[PDB]
Amino acid sequence: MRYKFLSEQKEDLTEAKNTLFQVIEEMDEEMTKRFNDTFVQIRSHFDQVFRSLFGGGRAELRLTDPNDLLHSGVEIIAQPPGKKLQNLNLLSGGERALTAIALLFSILKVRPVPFCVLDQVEAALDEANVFRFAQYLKKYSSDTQFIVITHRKGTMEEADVLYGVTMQESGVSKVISVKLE
Amino acid sequence: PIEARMNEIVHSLKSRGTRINFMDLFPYEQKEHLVVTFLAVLELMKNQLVLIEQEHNFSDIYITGSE
Amino acid sequence: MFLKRLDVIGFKSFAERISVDFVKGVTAVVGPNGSGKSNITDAIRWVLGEDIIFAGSDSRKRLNLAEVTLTLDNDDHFLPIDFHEVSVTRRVYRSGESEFLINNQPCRLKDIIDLFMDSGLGKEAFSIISQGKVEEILSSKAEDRRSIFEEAAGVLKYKTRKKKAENKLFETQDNLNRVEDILHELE
Repeated sequence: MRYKFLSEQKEDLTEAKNTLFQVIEEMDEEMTKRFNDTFVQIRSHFDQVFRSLFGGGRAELRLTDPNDLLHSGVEIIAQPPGKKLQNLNLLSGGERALTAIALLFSILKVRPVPFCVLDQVEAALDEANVFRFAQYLKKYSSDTQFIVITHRKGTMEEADVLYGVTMQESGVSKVISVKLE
Repeated sequence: PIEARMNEIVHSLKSRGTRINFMDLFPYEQKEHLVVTFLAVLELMKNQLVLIEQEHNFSDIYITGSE
Repeated sequence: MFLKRLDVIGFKSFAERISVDFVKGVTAVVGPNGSGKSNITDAIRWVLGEDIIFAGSDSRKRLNLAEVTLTLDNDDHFLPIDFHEVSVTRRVYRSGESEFLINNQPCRLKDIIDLFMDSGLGKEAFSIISQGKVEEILSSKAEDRRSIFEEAAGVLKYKTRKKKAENKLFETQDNLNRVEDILHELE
Protein backbone atom coordinates (compact mmCIF):
# COMPACT_ATOMS: atom_id res chain seq x y z
CA MET A 1 0.00 0.00 0.00
CA ARG A 2 1.26 3.46 -0.99
CA TYR A 3 0.94 6.48 1.31
CA LYS A 4 0.52 10.13 0.38
CA PHE A 5 2.58 11.32 3.36
CA LEU A 6 5.43 9.04 2.26
CA SER A 7 5.22 10.26 -1.33
CA GLU A 8 5.39 13.82 -0.02
CA GLN A 9 8.40 13.01 2.19
CA LYS A 10 10.19 11.62 -0.86
CA GLU A 11 9.34 14.69 -2.95
CA ASP A 12 10.58 16.97 -0.16
CA LEU A 13 13.86 15.03 0.02
CA THR A 14 14.37 15.41 -3.73
CA GLU A 15 13.58 19.12 -3.49
CA ALA A 16 15.95 19.76 -0.58
CA LYS A 17 18.68 17.82 -2.42
CA ASN A 18 18.43 20.16 -5.42
CA THR A 19 19.10 23.25 -3.29
CA LEU A 20 21.61 21.73 -0.85
CA PHE A 21 23.80 20.41 -3.69
CA GLN A 22 24.05 24.02 -4.89
CA VAL A 23 25.11 25.14 -1.42
CA ILE A 24 27.76 22.40 -1.24
CA GLU A 25 28.99 23.31 -4.74
CA GLU A 26 29.30 26.99 -3.87
CA MET A 27 31.09 26.19 -0.60
CA ASP A 28 33.67 24.17 -2.56
CA GLU A 29 34.08 27.12 -4.93
CA GLU A 30 34.61 29.56 -2.07
CA MET A 31 37.13 27.32 -0.32
CA THR A 32 39.18 26.63 -3.46
CA LYS A 33 39.38 30.29 -4.54
CA ARG A 34 40.04 31.70 -1.07
CA PHE A 35 42.65 29.05 -0.30
CA ASN A 36 44.52 29.78 -3.51
CA ASP A 37 44.20 33.58 -3.35
CA THR A 38 45.44 33.59 0.25
CA PHE A 39 48.27 31.15 -0.55
CA VAL A 40 49.49 33.49 -3.29
CA GLN A 41 49.49 36.43 -0.89
CA ILE A 42 51.29 34.54 1.89
CA ARG A 43 53.88 33.29 -0.59
CA SER A 44 54.48 36.89 -1.72
CA HIS A 45 55.82 37.77 1.78
CA PHE A 46 57.49 34.50 2.82
CA ASP A 47 61.00 34.90 1.39
CA GLN A 48 61.36 38.43 2.78
CA VAL A 49 60.09 37.50 6.28
CA PHE A 50 62.35 34.41 6.31
CA ARG A 51 65.39 36.48 5.38
CA SER A 52 64.62 39.10 8.04
CA LEU A 53 64.44 36.40 10.75
CA PHE A 54 67.46 34.35 9.62
CA GLY A 55 69.65 37.27 8.56
CA GLY A 56 69.95 35.88 5.03
CA GLY A 57 69.18 32.74 3.09
CA ARG A 58 66.00 32.28 1.02
CA ALA A 59 62.78 30.29 1.19
CA GLU A 60 59.80 29.19 -0.92
CA LEU A 61 56.24 27.86 -0.61
CA ARG A 62 54.94 25.34 -3.16
CA LEU A 63 51.61 23.58 -3.55
CA THR A 64 52.05 19.79 -3.41
CA ASP A 65 49.25 19.38 -6.00
CA PRO A 66 48.38 22.66 -7.75
CA ASN A 67 45.50 20.99 -9.60
CA ASP A 68 43.74 19.87 -6.40
CA LEU A 69 43.14 23.18 -4.63
CA LEU A 70 40.69 21.52 -2.22
CA HIS A 71 43.18 19.05 -0.72
CA SER A 72 46.72 20.06 -1.75
CA GLY A 73 49.38 20.23 0.93
CA VAL A 74 51.99 23.00 1.06
CA GLU A 75 55.69 22.20 0.69
CA ILE A 76 58.14 24.52 2.45
CA ILE A 77 61.68 24.67 1.04
CA ALA A 78 64.15 26.82 2.88
CA GLN A 79 67.84 27.70 2.91
CA PRO A 80 69.13 29.04 6.23
CA PRO A 81 72.23 31.16 5.56
CA GLY A 82 75.30 28.95 5.42
CA LYS A 83 73.25 25.80 4.75
CA LYS A 84 71.79 23.95 1.78
CA LEU A 85 68.35 24.59 0.35
CA GLN A 86 66.20 21.74 1.68
CA ASN A 87 62.69 20.64 2.46
CA LEU A 88 61.62 21.87 5.91
CA ASN A 89 61.47 18.19 6.98
CA LEU A 90 65.30 18.06 6.87
CA LEU A 91 66.25 21.31 8.63
CA SER A 92 67.48 21.50 12.24
CA GLY A 93 65.07 21.82 15.16
CA GLY A 94 65.89 25.50 15.60
CA GLU A 95 65.73 26.19 11.87
CA ARG A 96 62.36 24.47 11.68
CA ALA A 97 60.93 26.54 14.54
CA LEU A 98 62.14 29.83 13.04
CA THR A 99 60.82 28.89 9.58
CA ALA A 100 57.39 28.15 11.10
CA ILE A 101 57.53 31.59 12.76
CA ALA A 102 58.41 33.09 9.37
CA LEU A 103 55.25 31.52 7.93
CA LEU A 104 53.14 32.78 10.86
CA PHE A 105 54.53 36.29 10.50
CA SER A 106 53.90 36.17 6.73
CA ILE A 107 50.30 35.22 7.51
CA LEU A 108 50.11 38.28 9.80
CA LYS A 109 51.05 40.49 6.84
CA VAL A 110 48.17 38.98 4.84
CA ARG A 111 45.60 38.84 7.71
CA PRO A 112 46.66 41.56 10.14
CA VAL A 113 45.43 41.77 13.71
CA PRO A 114 45.51 44.81 16.04
CA PHE A 115 47.11 42.79 18.84
CA CYS A 116 48.95 39.49 18.93
CA VAL A 117 49.59 37.36 22.00
CA LEU A 118 52.71 35.23 21.39
CA ASP A 119 52.85 32.51 24.03
CA GLN A 120 56.44 31.23 24.13
CA VAL A 121 56.39 30.70 20.36
CA GLU A 122 60.19 31.06 20.14
CA ALA A 123 61.02 28.47 22.83
CA ALA A 124 62.76 26.24 20.28
CA LEU A 125 64.91 28.86 18.51
CA ASP A 126 68.65 28.58 18.44
CA GLU A 127 69.98 31.26 20.80
CA ALA A 128 71.79 33.01 17.92
CA ASN A 129 68.47 33.71 16.13
CA VAL A 130 66.56 35.20 19.09
CA PHE A 131 67.79 38.75 18.55
CA ARG A 132 66.41 38.98 15.00
CA PHE A 133 63.10 37.52 16.18
CA ALA A 134 63.00 40.13 18.94
CA GLN A 135 64.01 42.93 16.56
CA TYR A 136 61.22 41.85 14.19
CA LEU A 137 58.68 42.29 16.99
CA LYS A 138 60.01 45.75 17.87
CA LYS A 139 60.00 46.82 14.22
CA TYR A 140 56.42 45.73 13.57
CA SER A 141 55.01 46.73 16.97
CA SER A 142 54.07 50.05 15.35
CA ASP A 143 51.32 48.20 13.46
CA THR A 144 50.58 45.30 15.87
CA GLN A 145 50.49 45.42 19.66
CA PHE A 146 52.58 42.44 20.82
CA ILE A 147 52.00 40.69 24.15
CA VAL A 148 54.85 38.21 24.45
CA ILE A 149 55.05 35.41 27.01
CA THR A 150 58.72 34.43 26.88
CA HIS A 151 61.61 32.71 28.63
CA ARG A 152 64.26 33.89 26.13
CA LYS A 153 66.40 36.76 27.39
CA GLY A 154 66.92 38.27 23.94
CA THR A 155 63.18 38.66 23.47
CA MET A 156 62.90 40.45 26.82
CA GLU A 157 65.69 42.86 25.87
CA GLU A 158 63.55 44.26 23.04
CA ALA A 159 60.34 44.65 25.04
CA ASP A 160 59.05 48.03 26.11
CA VAL A 161 58.01 46.80 29.58
CA LEU A 162 58.29 43.56 31.55
CA TYR A 163 55.63 41.95 33.72
CA GLY A 164 57.15 39.36 36.04
CA VAL A 165 54.92 36.57 37.32
CA THR A 166 56.24 34.50 40.21
CA MET A 167 54.83 32.49 43.12
CA GLN A 168 56.13 34.13 46.30
CA GLU A 169 53.71 32.11 48.41
CA SER A 170 53.15 28.62 47.03
CA GLY A 171 50.43 28.43 44.39
CA VAL A 172 49.72 32.19 44.32
CA SER A 173 51.12 34.27 41.46
CA LYS A 174 52.48 37.70 42.31
CA VAL A 175 52.99 40.29 39.57
CA ILE A 176 55.58 43.06 39.46
CA SER A 177 56.45 45.33 36.56
CA VAL A 178 59.28 47.47 35.24
CA LYS A 179 59.62 49.69 32.19
CA LEU A 180 62.66 49.28 29.99
CA GLU A 181 61.49 52.21 27.87
CA PRO B 1 72.00 31.92 34.17
CA ILE B 2 70.61 34.07 36.97
CA GLU B 3 72.02 32.28 40.01
CA ALA B 4 75.20 34.37 39.81
CA ARG B 5 73.01 37.47 39.80
CA MET B 6 70.87 36.05 42.64
CA ASN B 7 74.09 35.73 44.65
CA GLU B 8 74.86 39.44 44.29
CA ILE B 9 71.36 40.54 45.36
CA VAL B 10 71.42 38.40 48.52
CA HIS B 11 74.92 39.71 49.28
CA SER B 12 73.92 43.32 48.59
CA LEU B 13 70.88 42.75 50.80
CA LYS B 14 73.03 41.70 53.77
CA SER B 15 75.51 44.58 53.37
CA ARG B 16 72.64 47.05 53.56
CA GLY B 17 70.44 46.76 56.62
CA THR B 18 66.93 47.41 55.33
CA ARG B 19 65.09 48.32 52.11
CA ILE B 20 66.61 48.75 48.65
CA ASN B 21 65.06 50.37 45.61
CA PHE B 22 65.30 48.03 42.62
CA MET B 23 66.94 50.74 40.50
CA ASP B 24 69.57 51.11 43.24
CA LEU B 25 70.32 47.37 43.61
CA PHE B 26 72.99 48.04 40.98
CA PRO B 27 74.55 51.54 40.59
CA TYR B 28 73.88 51.69 36.86
CA GLU B 29 72.29 48.98 34.74
CA GLN B 30 72.16 48.58 30.99
CA LYS B 31 69.00 47.08 29.48
CA GLU B 32 70.61 43.62 29.29
CA HIS B 33 71.68 43.83 32.95
CA LEU B 34 68.26 45.05 34.11
CA VAL B 35 66.53 42.01 32.59
CA VAL B 36 68.74 39.50 34.41
CA THR B 37 68.35 41.40 37.69
CA PHE B 38 64.58 41.42 37.21
CA LEU B 39 64.59 37.66 36.59
CA ALA B 40 66.86 37.19 39.61
CA VAL B 41 64.44 39.05 41.89
CA LEU B 42 61.50 36.97 40.64
CA GLU B 43 63.47 33.79 41.37
CA LEU B 44 64.44 35.03 44.84
CA MET B 45 60.75 35.76 45.49
CA LYS B 46 59.97 32.17 44.48
CA ASN B 47 62.57 30.81 46.92
CA GLN B 48 61.08 32.87 49.78
CA LEU B 49 64.33 34.80 50.29
CA VAL B 50 63.19 38.34 49.40
CA LEU B 51 60.16 40.49 50.21
CA ILE B 52 58.87 42.78 47.45
CA GLU B 53 56.58 45.81 47.60
CA GLN B 54 55.18 47.76 44.65
CA GLU B 55 52.22 50.13 44.82
CA HIS B 56 51.10 50.28 41.17
CA ASN B 57 52.29 49.02 37.81
CA PHE B 58 55.68 50.57 36.95
CA SER B 59 56.01 52.26 40.33
CA ASP B 60 59.27 51.86 42.24
CA ILE B 61 60.01 48.39 43.61
CA TYR B 62 61.43 47.94 47.11
CA ILE B 63 63.40 44.82 48.05
CA THR B 64 63.90 43.38 51.53
CA GLY B 65 65.60 40.21 52.71
CA SER B 66 63.61 37.55 54.54
CA GLU B 67 66.10 35.71 56.82
CA MET C 1 42.18 49.08 18.80
CA PHE C 2 44.54 47.59 21.34
CA LEU C 3 44.44 45.92 24.71
CA LYS C 4 44.43 48.34 27.65
CA ARG C 5 44.12 46.25 30.79
CA LEU C 6 43.65 42.68 32.00
CA ASP C 7 42.08 42.33 35.44
CA VAL C 8 42.07 38.82 36.92
CA ILE C 9 40.79 37.48 40.27
CA GLY C 10 40.43 33.85 41.31
CA PHE C 11 41.45 32.52 37.88
CA LYS C 12 43.83 29.55 38.22
CA SER C 13 46.90 30.73 40.16
CA PHE C 14 45.74 34.35 40.50
CA ALA C 15 44.20 34.18 43.96
CA GLU C 16 45.09 37.84 44.56
CA ARG C 17 43.68 40.42 42.16
CA ILE C 18 45.97 41.06 39.19
CA SER C 19 45.91 44.10 36.91
CA VAL C 20 48.18 44.18 33.84
CA ASP C 21 48.36 47.50 31.97
CA PHE C 22 49.58 46.81 28.45
CA VAL C 23 51.62 49.31 26.50
CA LYS C 24 50.94 49.92 22.81
CA GLY C 25 54.28 48.40 21.73
CA VAL C 26 55.82 45.22 23.16
CA THR C 27 54.69 43.94 26.56
CA ALA C 28 56.75 40.95 27.70
CA VAL C 29 55.47 38.56 30.40
CA VAL C 30 58.21 36.59 32.15
CA GLY C 31 59.04 34.60 35.24
CA PRO C 32 59.83 31.18 36.69
CA ASN C 33 58.46 28.24 34.75
CA GLY C 34 55.07 27.28 36.15
CA SER C 35 54.71 30.41 38.27
CA GLY C 36 51.71 31.60 36.25
CA LYS C 37 52.95 33.64 33.27
CA SER C 38 51.18 31.22 30.92
CA ASN C 39 47.91 31.76 32.81
CA ILE C 40 47.92 35.29 31.39
CA THR C 41 47.34 33.79 27.94
CA ASP C 42 44.72 31.42 29.33
CA ALA C 43 42.84 34.29 30.97
CA ILE C 44 42.78 36.20 27.67
CA ARG C 45 41.64 33.09 25.78
CA TRP C 46 38.94 32.49 28.40
CA VAL C 47 37.41 35.97 28.51
CA LEU C 48 37.25 36.02 24.69
CA GLY C 49 35.19 32.84 24.69
CA GLU C 50 37.68 30.42 23.16
CA ASP C 51 39.35 23.76 36.80
CA ILE C 52 39.23 27.49 36.15
CA ILE C 53 38.75 28.69 39.74
CA PHE C 54 41.69 28.85 42.14
CA ALA C 55 41.64 25.49 43.94
CA GLY C 56 43.68 26.39 47.01
CA SER C 57 47.27 26.47 48.22
CA ASP C 58 49.20 25.87 51.43
CA SER C 59 48.16 29.27 52.84
CA ARG C 60 44.85 29.73 51.00
CA LYS C 61 41.60 27.86 50.58
CA ARG C 62 39.95 27.49 47.19
CA LEU C 63 37.91 30.43 45.94
CA ASN C 64 34.19 30.51 45.14
CA LEU C 65 34.46 32.50 41.91
CA ALA C 66 36.80 33.49 39.11
CA GLU C 67 36.54 36.76 37.18
CA VAL C 68 38.48 38.18 34.22
CA THR C 69 37.86 41.58 32.65
CA LEU C 70 39.67 42.64 29.48
CA THR C 71 39.58 46.37 28.70
CA LEU C 72 40.15 47.41 25.07
CA ASP C 73 40.75 50.81 23.53
CA ASN C 74 38.18 51.22 20.74
CA ASP C 75 39.05 54.76 19.56
CA ASP C 76 39.18 53.64 15.91
CA HIS C 77 35.84 51.81 16.28
CA PHE C 78 37.53 48.55 15.27
CA LEU C 79 35.00 46.67 17.39
CA PRO C 80 31.43 47.19 16.07
CA ILE C 81 30.14 48.77 19.26
CA ASP C 82 29.54 52.43 20.05
CA PHE C 83 31.95 52.85 22.97
CA HIS C 84 35.38 54.47 23.15
CA GLU C 85 36.55 51.85 25.64
CA VAL C 86 35.19 48.30 25.58
CA SER C 87 35.12 46.03 28.62
CA VAL C 88 34.51 42.29 28.34
CA THR C 89 33.86 40.40 31.57
CA ARG C 90 33.56 36.68 32.19
CA ARG C 91 32.73 35.12 35.56
CA VAL C 92 32.30 31.55 36.72
CA TYR C 93 30.98 30.48 40.13
CA ARG C 94 31.81 27.35 42.14
CA SER C 95 28.18 26.33 41.61
CA GLY C 96 28.59 26.17 37.81
CA GLU C 97 26.81 29.46 37.08
CA SER C 98 28.45 31.79 34.57
CA GLU C 99 28.04 35.51 33.87
CA PHE C 100 29.11 37.49 30.81
CA LEU C 101 29.17 41.26 30.41
CA ILE C 102 30.07 43.85 27.79
CA ASN C 103 30.65 47.32 29.26
CA ASN C 104 28.97 46.09 32.47
CA GLN C 105 25.80 44.99 30.64
CA PRO C 106 24.89 41.30 31.05
CA CYS C 107 25.00 39.34 27.81
CA ARG C 108 25.52 35.80 26.54
CA LEU C 109 28.85 34.19 25.73
CA LYS C 110 27.68 34.23 22.10
CA ASP C 111 27.56 38.04 22.29
CA ILE C 112 31.26 38.25 23.22
CA ILE C 113 32.17 35.68 20.56
CA ASP C 114 30.10 37.49 17.93
CA LEU C 115 31.57 40.89 18.82
CA PHE C 116 35.09 39.72 18.09
CA MET C 117 34.12 37.48 15.16
CA ASP C 118 32.32 40.41 13.50
CA SER C 119 35.41 42.60 13.92
CA GLY C 120 37.45 40.00 12.04
CA LEU C 121 39.00 38.36 15.12
CA GLY C 122 37.20 35.02 15.12
CA LYS C 123 38.59 31.51 15.54
CA GLU C 124 40.82 31.85 12.46
CA ALA C 125 42.45 35.14 13.44
CA PHE C 126 46.10 34.87 14.49
CA SER C 127 45.58 37.17 17.47
CA ILE C 128 46.85 34.43 19.81
CA ILE C 129 49.77 32.24 18.70
CA SER C 130 51.29 29.49 20.83
CA GLN C 131 53.67 26.62 20.22
CA GLY C 132 50.65 24.60 19.09
CA LYS C 133 50.56 26.46 15.78
CA VAL C 134 54.29 25.89 15.28
CA GLU C 135 53.63 22.17 15.84
CA GLU C 136 50.85 22.24 13.21
CA ILE C 137 53.17 23.79 10.64
CA LEU C 138 55.99 21.38 11.49
CA SER C 139 53.79 18.24 11.34
CA SER C 140 54.63 15.43 8.95
CA LYS C 141 50.92 15.19 8.00
CA ALA C 142 50.07 17.43 5.03
CA GLU C 143 46.57 18.18 6.32
CA ASP C 144 47.92 19.61 9.59
CA ARG C 145 49.92 22.30 7.78
CA ARG C 146 47.12 22.87 5.26
CA SER C 147 44.80 23.69 8.18
CA ILE C 148 46.98 26.72 9.02
CA PHE C 149 46.60 27.97 5.43
CA GLU C 150 42.86 27.37 5.65
CA GLU C 151 42.62 29.56 8.76
CA ALA C 152 44.52 32.31 6.97
CA ALA C 153 42.08 31.97 4.06
CA GLY C 154 39.02 32.24 6.35
CA VAL C 155 37.32 29.20 4.86
CA LEU C 156 35.90 27.90 8.17
CA LYS C 157 32.43 29.33 7.65
CA TYR C 158 32.22 27.75 4.18
CA LYS C 159 33.48 24.39 5.42
CA THR C 160 31.02 24.45 8.31
CA ARG C 161 28.10 25.35 6.04
CA LYS C 162 29.09 22.60 3.59
CA LYS C 163 29.18 20.03 6.41
CA LYS C 164 25.84 21.30 7.77
CA ALA C 165 24.25 20.77 4.34
CA GLU C 166 25.88 17.34 3.94
CA ASN C 167 24.53 16.41 7.37
CA LYS C 168 21.04 17.64 6.47
CA LEU C 169 21.03 15.45 3.35
CA PHE C 170 22.18 12.42 5.32
CA GLU C 171 19.67 12.95 8.12
CA THR C 172 16.82 13.43 5.66
CA GLN C 173 17.66 10.19 3.86
CA ASP C 174 18.12 8.32 7.14
CA ASN C 175 14.70 9.47 8.37
CA LEU C 176 13.06 8.29 5.14
CA ASN C 177 14.86 4.94 5.44
CA ARG C 178 13.57 4.56 9.00
CA VAL C 179 9.98 5.42 8.05
CA GLU C 180 10.03 2.99 5.11
CA ASP C 181 11.30 0.27 7.46
CA ILE C 182 8.44 0.83 9.92
CA LEU C 183 5.96 0.83 7.02
CA HIS C 184 7.44 -2.41 5.68
CA GLU C 185 6.92 -4.26 8.98
CA LEU C 186 3.29 -3.12 8.73
CA GLU C 187 2.72 -4.89 5.40
